[PDB]
Amino acid sequence: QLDIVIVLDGSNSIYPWDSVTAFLNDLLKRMDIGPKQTQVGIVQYGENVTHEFNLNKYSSTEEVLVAAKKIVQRGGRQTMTALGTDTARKEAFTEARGARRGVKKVMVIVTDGESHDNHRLKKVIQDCEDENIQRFSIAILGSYNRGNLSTEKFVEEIKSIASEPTEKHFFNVSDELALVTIVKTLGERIFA
Ligand SMILES: [Mg+2]
Repeated sequence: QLDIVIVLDGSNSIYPWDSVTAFLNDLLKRMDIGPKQTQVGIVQYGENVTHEFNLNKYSSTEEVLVAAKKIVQRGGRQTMTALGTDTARKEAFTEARGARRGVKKVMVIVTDGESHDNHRLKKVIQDCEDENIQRFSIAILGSYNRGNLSTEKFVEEIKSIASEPTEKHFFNVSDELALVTIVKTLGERIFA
């Protein structure tokens, strides 16, 4: 059984959002969701954080897909990935929000920018390590490539968020429309 929390960058740079909800749909529909099966919560972050829904809010896959399709982009000029990730760790993965005792914890972090808080990342990721939270991280290079931005540090930061081995837990996605192409591999790895 798996408790999976998706930590979704909602910043304005990500476009179109339909591509993100398509990714969520395609990923989640492959799961058997339920109190004795897989649970999913989703946290959206930008400049702040929102719990879109709790791990124990929904008891079927069909419910989660309907909820997923309805997540709206909250925007943000900046990217508080350390805040989003840390909020997933200490709020989303609590029994109060449906986390199940003794069940494995998996975080899937999806982002298209370097965080403002880079600084607190080392510590947040260390607490995740301490708490055995397996992390998959997905860097979307679309907005950066579209602004002729250097993606080197960006990719390094997101790689650094993923669990080792990096080549299993980190995904470099060129652009938003390409997000749906990783779903099979992402799913296979999460449920290895
Ligand atoms: Mg962004």
